[PDB]
Amino acid sequence: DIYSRLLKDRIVLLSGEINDSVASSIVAQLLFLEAEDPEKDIGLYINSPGGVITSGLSIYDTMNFIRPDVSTICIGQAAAMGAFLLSCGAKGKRFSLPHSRIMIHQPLGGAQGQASDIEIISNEILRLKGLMNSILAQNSGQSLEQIAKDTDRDFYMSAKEAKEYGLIDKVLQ
Amino acid sequence: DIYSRLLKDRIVLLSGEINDSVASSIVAQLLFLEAEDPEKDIGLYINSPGGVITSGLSIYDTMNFIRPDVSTICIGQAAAMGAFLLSCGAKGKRFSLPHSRIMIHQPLGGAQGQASDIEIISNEILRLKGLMNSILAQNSGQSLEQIAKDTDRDFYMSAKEAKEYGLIDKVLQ
Amino acid sequence: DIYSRLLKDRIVLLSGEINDSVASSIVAQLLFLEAEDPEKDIGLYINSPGGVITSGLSIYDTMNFIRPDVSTICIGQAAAMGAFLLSCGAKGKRFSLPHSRIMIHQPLGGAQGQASDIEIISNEILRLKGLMNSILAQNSGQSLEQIAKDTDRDFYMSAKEAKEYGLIDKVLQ
Amino acid sequence: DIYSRLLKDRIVLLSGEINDSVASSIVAQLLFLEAEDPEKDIGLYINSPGGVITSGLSIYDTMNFIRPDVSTICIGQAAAMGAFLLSCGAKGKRFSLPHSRIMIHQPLGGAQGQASDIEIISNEILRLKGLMNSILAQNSGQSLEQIAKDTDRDFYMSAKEAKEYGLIDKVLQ
Amino acid sequence: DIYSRLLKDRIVLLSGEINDSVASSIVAQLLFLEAEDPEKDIGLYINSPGGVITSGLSIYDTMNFIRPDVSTICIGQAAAMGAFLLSCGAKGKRFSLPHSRIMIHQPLGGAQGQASDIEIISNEILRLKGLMNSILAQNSGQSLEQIAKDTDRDFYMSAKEAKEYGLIDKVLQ
Amino acid sequence: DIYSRLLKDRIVLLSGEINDSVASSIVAQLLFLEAEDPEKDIGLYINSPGGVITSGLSIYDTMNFIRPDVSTICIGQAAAMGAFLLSCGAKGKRFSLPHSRIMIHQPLGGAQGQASDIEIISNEILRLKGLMNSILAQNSGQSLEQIAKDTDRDFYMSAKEAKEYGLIDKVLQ
Amino acid sequence: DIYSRLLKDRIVLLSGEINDSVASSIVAQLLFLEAEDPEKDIGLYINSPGGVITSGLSIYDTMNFIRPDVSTICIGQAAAMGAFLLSCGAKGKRFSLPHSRIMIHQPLGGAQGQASDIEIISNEILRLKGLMNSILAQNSGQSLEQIAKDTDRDFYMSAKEAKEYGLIDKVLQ
Amino acid sequence: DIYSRLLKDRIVLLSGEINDSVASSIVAQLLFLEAEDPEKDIGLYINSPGGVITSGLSIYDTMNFIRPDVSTICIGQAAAMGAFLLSCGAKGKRFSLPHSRIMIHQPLGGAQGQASDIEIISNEILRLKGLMNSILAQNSGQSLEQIAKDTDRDFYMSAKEAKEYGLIDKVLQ
Amino acid sequence: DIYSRLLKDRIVLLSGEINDSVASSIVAQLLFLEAEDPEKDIGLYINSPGGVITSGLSIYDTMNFIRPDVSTICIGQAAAMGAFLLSCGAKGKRFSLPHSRIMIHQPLGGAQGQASDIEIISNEILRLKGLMNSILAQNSGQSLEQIAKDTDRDFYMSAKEAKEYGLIDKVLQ
Amino acid sequence: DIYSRLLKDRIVLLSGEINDSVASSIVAQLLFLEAEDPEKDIGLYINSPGGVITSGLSIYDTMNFIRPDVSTICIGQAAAMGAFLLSCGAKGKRFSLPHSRIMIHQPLGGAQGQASDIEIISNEILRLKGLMNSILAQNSGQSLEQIAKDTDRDFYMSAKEAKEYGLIDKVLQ
Amino acid sequence: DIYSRLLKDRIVLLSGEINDSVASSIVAQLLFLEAEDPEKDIGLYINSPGGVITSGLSIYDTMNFIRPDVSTICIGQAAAMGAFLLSCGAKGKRFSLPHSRIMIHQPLGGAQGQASDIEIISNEILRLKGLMNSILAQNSGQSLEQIAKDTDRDFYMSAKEAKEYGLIDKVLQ
Repeated sequence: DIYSRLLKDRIVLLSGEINDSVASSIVAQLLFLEAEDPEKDIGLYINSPGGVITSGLSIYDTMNFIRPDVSTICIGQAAAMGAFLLSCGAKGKRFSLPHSRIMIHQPLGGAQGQASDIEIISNEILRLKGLMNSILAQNSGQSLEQIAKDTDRDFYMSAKEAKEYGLIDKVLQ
Repeated sequence: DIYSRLLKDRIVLLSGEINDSVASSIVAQLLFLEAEDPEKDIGLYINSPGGVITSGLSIYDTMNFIRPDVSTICIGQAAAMGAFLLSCGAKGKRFSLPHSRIMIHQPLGGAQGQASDIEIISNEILRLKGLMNSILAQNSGQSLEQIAKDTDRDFYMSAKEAKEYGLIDKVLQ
Repeated sequence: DIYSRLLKDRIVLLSGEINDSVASSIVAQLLFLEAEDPEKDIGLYINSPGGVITSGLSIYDTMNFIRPDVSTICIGQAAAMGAFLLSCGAKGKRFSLPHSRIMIHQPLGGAQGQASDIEIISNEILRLKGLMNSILAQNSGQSLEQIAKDTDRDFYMSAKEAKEYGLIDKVLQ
Repeated sequence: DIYSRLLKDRIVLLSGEINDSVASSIVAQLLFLEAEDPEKDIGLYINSPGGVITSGLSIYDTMNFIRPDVSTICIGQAAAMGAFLLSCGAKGKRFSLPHSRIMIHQPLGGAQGQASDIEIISNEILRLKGLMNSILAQNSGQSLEQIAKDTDRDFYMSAKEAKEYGLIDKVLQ
Repeated sequence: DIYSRLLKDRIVLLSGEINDSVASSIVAQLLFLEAEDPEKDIGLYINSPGGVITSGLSIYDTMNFIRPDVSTICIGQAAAMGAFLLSCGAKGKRFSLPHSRIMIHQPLGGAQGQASDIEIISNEILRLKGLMNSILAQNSGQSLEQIAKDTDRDFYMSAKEAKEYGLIDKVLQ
Repeated sequence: DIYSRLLKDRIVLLSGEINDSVASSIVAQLLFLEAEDPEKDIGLYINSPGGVITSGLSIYDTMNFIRPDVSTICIGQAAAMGAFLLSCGAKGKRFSLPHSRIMIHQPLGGAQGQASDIEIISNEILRLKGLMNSILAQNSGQSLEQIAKDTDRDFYMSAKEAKEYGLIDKVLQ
Repeated sequence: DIYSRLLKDRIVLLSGEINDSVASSIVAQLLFLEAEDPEKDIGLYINSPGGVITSGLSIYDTMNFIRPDVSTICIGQAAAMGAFLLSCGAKGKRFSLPHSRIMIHQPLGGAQGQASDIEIISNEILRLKGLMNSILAQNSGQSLEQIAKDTDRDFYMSAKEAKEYGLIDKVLQ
Repeated sequence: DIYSRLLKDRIVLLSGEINDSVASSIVAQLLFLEAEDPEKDIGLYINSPGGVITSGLSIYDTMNFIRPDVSTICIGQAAAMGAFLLSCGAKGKRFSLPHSRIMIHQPLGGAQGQASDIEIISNEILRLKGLMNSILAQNSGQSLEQIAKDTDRDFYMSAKEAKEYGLIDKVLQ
Repeated sequence: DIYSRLLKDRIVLLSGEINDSVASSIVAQLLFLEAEDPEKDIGLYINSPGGVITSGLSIYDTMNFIRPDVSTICIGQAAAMGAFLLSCGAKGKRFSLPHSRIMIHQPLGGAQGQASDIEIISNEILRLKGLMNSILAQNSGQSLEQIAKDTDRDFYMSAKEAKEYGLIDKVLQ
Repeated sequence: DIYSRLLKDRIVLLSGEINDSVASSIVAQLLFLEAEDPEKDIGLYINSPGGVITSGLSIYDTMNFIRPDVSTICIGQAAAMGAFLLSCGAKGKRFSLPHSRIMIHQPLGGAQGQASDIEIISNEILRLKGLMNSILAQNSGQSLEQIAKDTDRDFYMSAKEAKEYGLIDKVLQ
Repeated sequence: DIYSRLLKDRIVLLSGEINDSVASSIVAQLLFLEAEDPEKDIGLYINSPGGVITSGLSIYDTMNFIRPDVSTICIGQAAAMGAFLLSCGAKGKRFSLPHSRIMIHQPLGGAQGQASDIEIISNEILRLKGLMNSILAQNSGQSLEQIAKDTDRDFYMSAKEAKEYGLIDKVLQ
C-alpha cells in the first residue's frame, strides 16, 4: 500500500469530501503519528471540496490537541471546510502550490418540520457560521466583519491571493 | 354537476388538502356568489387536513373581503389551516356536526441552502406562526400565550370541546 | 350518465375506498337530495372495503344531519368504515343482499416523529376507536363490552349473522 | 364554468407556478378582454409563487400592450415574478388583501456546458437581473442600487409593508 | 490498520450513527480491552449524530458493566444517543474538545397498525423517554423536570455549555 | 502486484477519468518516488479522457513540486486535462506512442442558483480557462491568442500533429 | 354512444377483470334496466377472466335482486368469478357461443401479519370458497363434492362441455 | 479480527436480524466452541430484534444439542425470536444487563395462492406458534394460556420484569 | 373557447416548444384563415424557446405558401427556431413588445451508430445549419458569414437590438 | 493465482470488452514481461468482442513499443478491436484455434450538441476509421480499398478464412 | 482454497452459465494443467445450462488444443452449450451420473438495426447452428439430418438416453 508508506514519512492526505468516515480516518492518523513521536511535524496535504461541518471540526480540534505541529499544504484545491482546515495549519507552516484554488464560504443545510424546529436548527447553523467565521478571521488576521462580508457567497482566490489574505503563509513557488 | 347544483344554493365545499388550485376554486366561488347576491349568507362546509398557508389565507381574506357573511360548518374534520378557516366563519355562525374532530397547531415547513437563506425562511415561518396565533386568539377569545401553548404540538379536540374553546359557536347535532 | 339517472330516484352508490374525495361526493349528493325532497328516503348502496375515519364520519354525520331517512343497502361487501356506515342507516332501514359479507374491526393508523407527537396520535386514534365502539354498540344493541372484544381483530360475518348481530335489520330476499 | 364566468365580469386569475403555458392563458385572456372593451378596467388577481422569467415578462408587456388598465390584486401571496407582476399593475390600481404576503428577490437559473456557454448564460441572466430590478425600482419609487441590495436574497413582506415599500398602492382591509 | 493500532492503546472509536452493527463492534472492544486488563482506563472517543436507542443502551450497559473506567471524549459532535453516551462516561473523566457540539433530545420513532398496536409502541417509546431522561438527570445533577423541559425539542450547546450543564467534566483546550 | 512492480521501476500509470481519488493516488505515487530517489526520472504513462480540473491541477503542481524530472508518455489518448498534463511533462521528455490521440479543449462546468452565484461560478471557470490556455501556450511555445482560438472547441490531433503543436517532444517511432 | 345504444335494447356488456368499479357499473345498469321495464328480460354478455370475489358477488346478488330475468351469454371466455356469474343467469336462459371457454376454480388470496390475523383470513377465504362451491353445485346439478373435487385446480371446459356439466343451458351454435 | 478474539474466550455475539445466514454462522461457532472444549460455558450475547423462525429454532436446537452450557446475556434488546433464544439459555445462566428491553410475541408471516394453499400455510404458522408458546412457557414457568394471552400482542418488559416473569434468572446490575 | 375567439379575429399563438404536434396546429390554423379570408392579415404571436427544426420549417413554408401576410409579434421571448420564425414574418410587419428577448443560434442534435451513419447525420445537420443561416441572413440583411459567426453560440438580444440587427422591424413600446 | 502463475510464463489473457481499465492491465503486463526478459516471446490470448478504440490502440502501440515479440492467439472470438489487435501480433506469430471466429468492421460512435460539435466528432471518428483501415490493410497485405469495402458492415470469418485474408498467420489444428 | 485443492487433482468444475469470464477461468485452468503434466488426464465436471456460443467454443478448442485427454462428467445437468461441451470430451471418457439431465438445442440470439445488419447477424448465427450440429453429429455418430431434426427445439434426455444417443460413453451409476 502506498498511503501506508507515506504515513511513515508523517504525511497524511485529505482528498475529496469531508465526513465522519474521512474525519475518523484523518483523526486516527493524527493520534497515531503523534504517539509515534509527538515532536516531529506532520504534513496534512489537502485537496478537498469541503464536507460536513462537525467533521471538519473534529479534524481541526484534533490538530490543536496533538503535540506535533500539523502543517497544511494545499494541492489542487481547498474549498469550504477544505479552506478552513488549510488555515488551521500551524502558523508559518501553512503552504500551497502555485496553481491551487482556495475558496471560503458560509455553511449551508436544511431544516424540516414545525416552526419551533426550523428555528432551532436555524440558530444552530448561524452559530456554526459565527464559530467558523470567527476562527477564519483569527487565523487570517482579517476582522470578523471582513470575513462575514466575504464568506457571504463563494469567495474563490488563487494561492498567491490566499497568502495576502492571511489564509496561508507561503506559496511553494 | 352536483357541486354546481349545490353552489346555486350557496353551498361551497372545501374538502381535502388546501393549495393554490383548491384555493382558487374556493375564491372564485366566493366571489361568484357575491356577484349573484351580496346580501345572503354563504355556506362553507369544511372537511380538510389543512394545507398550504398562503393559500389558506387567500381564502380567509376573501371571506372578509366579500359582503356576504360566510358561515363555516365542520364535517368530518377541520385540522390545521382547515381549523383556522373554520374559526374565521362569521361570528355566531360557526357550526360543526357532532362527530367532527377539530385540530389546531403551529405551521410546518422546510428550509434549504445557505445559512443566510435558511434564516430568512425561518423568520418567515415564525412571522406566519405569530400571525395565525393572533388571529386564532381573536377568533376564539383566548389570549396569545394560551393559543401559543396549545398550538405548540397537535391539539386535537371534539366539536363540543371546540365550542368550549371558542373556535365554533354552535354544534348542529 | 348512468349514475346520475339513478340519483334522480334518490339512489346513491358508495363503491370503493372511502376518502375525503369520495366522502365529499356522497355528502354533495346527500345534501342535494334533501334540497329536492326533504321527506323522501334515500338509498345509500354500499360496496366498500372501508377507508379514512374522518371521511366516513363526515358521511355518518351528514346522514343524520339532513331530514330524510338514509336507508343503507350493502351489496358485495361493507368492511371497516363501510360496515360502520352500513350500521348507521336509519333504524329499520339497514339492508343487505344475501351474499354480502360484513366486517367490522378496530381503527388502523400510523405515527412517525418524536415521542410527544407519537403519543398525541396514539391518543387520537384511541379516542376514535372508543367513539367507533360506542356508536357501534348503540346501533346493534350489543354491549360496548361486546363490541370491544368482537372488533379487537377483523370480524367478518355474512348478511344473516349481521342481521342477528344488529348491524342490519333485514336481508332483502 | 366558475372561471369563464368571472372573466365575464372582467376578473382574471393567475395562481400557481408561472410558465409559458399559464402565461399564454393569462395572455389570451387579456387580449380577449381588450377586445370586449378597450375602456373597462381589468382585474388581475394574483396568488403565485413565481415562475419562468420570460413567461412572466410576456404578461407584463401585454398588461401594457392592451388599452384597458390592468389592476392587480394580491390574495394569499405574490412572490418573485408574481410580486413583479403585482408591482406592474396600473399605477394607483395595485391592491392587496390584508393578510397576503409579497416576496421579491433576484432571478434563479442554471448553466451547463463549456466556459463560453456558461459565461453567455451568466450574462443573459444578469442582464435580466438588471432589467427587472430597474422596472421594479421604477414602479416602486426605489433607487436601482436599493432594489439590488434588497433583492440580493429573499425579501419577505406583509401587504402593509409592500404598500409602504412602493410595490402596491392600497391595501383593501 | 490504523484503528486496530489505536485499540491496543485502549482507544475505542465511535464514529457515525449507532445501530446494532456499530454497537456490537463497540461492545466487542469494551470487552476485549477489559480482557487485556480490567484495571487500565479506556478511552471512548465519541463523534456521533446519534442512532438506535436500544443499540446505544447496549454500549451504555457494557460501558459500566466491565471493570475499567470508560472515559468519554466528544470530538466534533455528540448529539442524541451520542450525547446520552458521552454523559455516561466515567464520573470525572468526561471530556470534549474546544469546538465540539452536544445535543440532547427526546426519542424519535414510528408506529403503524391497529390502535392497540400503536398504543403499545407509544407507551414503549414513552418508557425509553422516561428512562433516558432519568439517567440523563443523574449523570448531570439536573432535576428530571429540567431534563424533560430541555430535551422536549433539540437542545444544542457548546462544549463550555455542556460542562456548565453537567454533561461533561472538563473541556480540553 | 503488477502496478506495485512497475512503480518499482519508477513507472506510474494514469489511466481513465481523472478525479480527486485518482489524482490523490498519482500524487501519493509521485511523492513516493521523489522520496525513494529524488534524482532519477519518473515516467508517467497517460491514457485518459480528462476530468476534474483542480484534480488535474493537483497532479500538474506535484510534478513540478518534486525534485525528479517527470517524463510523460501518452498511450491510447490524452484528451482534455489529459493532454494538459501530457504537455506539462519535463521539457524534452514529453512523449507519445505512434497511434495516440491528443485532444485539447476548454473547461466544462455547471451552475444552479441565484444570478449572483452563477456569475461567481462563471467567473471562476473563466479564470481557470485563462490559466490553462496560458500554461498550454507556455508549454507549446505559442501565443495565448492562438491557443485560445484553437481550444475554443475540441481540437483533436495525431501524435505527430501534437509534436508539431508543441505539446510533445517526440513520437516514439 | 355504442354501449349506450346496446343498453337501450337491454344488453349489458361485462368485459375483462371484475373489480369494484366495473361491478359498480354493471350493477348500476341492472337497476336502471329494471327501472324502465321490470318485465323485459336482460341480456348480460360475459367475456371475463374473473376478478375480485366481493365485486362479483354484488353482481350475482343484483341479478337475482331485480325482477327482470337476466339471461347470461358467454362469448370468448368466462373464467373464475366470470364463469360463476354465467351459471347464475336465469335458468333456461344461460347461453354460450360455440367456441367460448369456461373455467371454474377455488378463490385466490393473500394474508400478511400476525398468526392470529392470517388464521382469520384463512377461515374467511375458506368460507367464500365453500359458499362459491355451494352455489356452483346449486346452479349446475353437480353435488357439493364434485364441484369441490373439480375446482381444486384450474378447470377449463368448452361451451358444449360446460352444458354437459350443467353450467349453461343452450349453446347458440 | 475482534470477534474471533472474543470467540477464543468462548464469547458468541448475536446481534441484528436473525436468518439462515446469521443462524448458520452462530451454529458454526457454537459447534466449533465444542470442538475446542465441550465443558466450559459459552456466552451468547443477544442484541436482536428477532428474525426468521426456522433460523431461530435451528440456533435453539444447537444450543441444547451441543455438550457445553450456552448461557445467554441480553444487551440492548431481545424481542421476538430474540427473547425466545434468551429464555432458552442454560437453566439458571440466563442473564440480562440493567437497561435491556425484552419483548415477546406471536409469530408473523404471510401467504398467497389458492385458498387451500393459504389454509396449509396458516396451519403451519399456528403449529409453529404453538410450539413457540409451549417452549416459551416451559422455560419461564408460565402456563400455556398465560404465555398465550401475553404474547397476543407485543409484550415489552424490562430486565427486572423478564426475571419476575421467568424469561431470565439474574439481572447483572 | 378563448383561443378560438381570438382565431376568429385572425390571431394565432405559437406558445412553447415547437414540434410536430404544435406545428400541425399552427399550419392548421394558418390554412384555415387562408381560406377564411385570403386578403386580410394574420397575426402570429410568438413566445417559444425553439424546437424541432423541420417542424419549424413546416410552419414557415406555410407562412409564405398562403396569400395573406403573416405578421409576427414576439412576446416574452423567441429563441432558436422561435427567432427564425419571428424574422420570417412579412417584411415590415415584424414586431416585439419592449421587454421580449430574442435569441438565435446554430442547430443542435445527435447521432448514434457507425462512422458512416454518423457522417450522414452530420452532413445533414450542417445542411440545415446552412439552410437557416441563409434564410436568417436574407431576412435580416446580414451577410451569411456574419450570421454563421453570430449564431455560433447562443446570441441573446433585446427587442431594440433585434430591430437594430434586422430580425424584426418595429417595437410596440 | 491461476492467471498470475500463467503470467509467469509470459502468458497474458485479453477476455471480454476492451476499455481503459482492461487496457491498463494488459499494458502493465506487457511492460512487466518486457522488464522481466526483453528476449522471450509473450503470448497474448484474445477472446474479446471489442471495445473502446483508444483502449485497443493503447494496447497495440505497447505491443510494438516493447522489445519482445508479442504473439497473438485467438480463442473463442476476436471481433472489432479484438480482430484489430489479433492482426497486430508479431508477423509469423498470429495464431487462432480452429473454431474461434474473427469479425472486422468500422468504428461505432455517438455525438450530441451543436452542428459544430457534431462535425468535430464525426471527423474524429472518420479519422480513426481511416487509420484502422490502413493498419488492417497493412497488417493483412490487402488494399486500403478492399479493407474499406469489407468493413462497411460486420464481416464474420472463420479462423481459416481469417488466415487466407491475411489477419493471422496459422491455425493451430 | 477448496477448488485449487481439486485442481491439484486435475479436477475442473464448470458451474452455471458460460460467458467470456467463466470460460477464461476454465481455459486458464486447462492450460495450467497441461503445463503441470501434458500426460495425466483431466476431469471436467459439468453442471451448466449453457451460455455464450463463442465462450463455449473457446473451451472446446482448448480441450483439443492441449495434450492430455479431458474427460467430461455431467452432474446435475448439462444443457445447450453445456451438452455440447459434454459431448466433446475424449471418446470413451464421456461420463454422466445416473440422475443428470442433458439437453441439446439450436442457437439462441437477437439482432437489431437495418435490414442489412439483421441479415448478417441472422446468417452468422445460422452458420454457428450448422457448425455445432455438425460437430454434435460426429461427436454422437448420429447423422446431421437427425441432429438437425432433433435440436430444432429443446431436446431433454436422461443420462441413460444420452448414452444411447452418443453424447456420453458411460453412466457412472
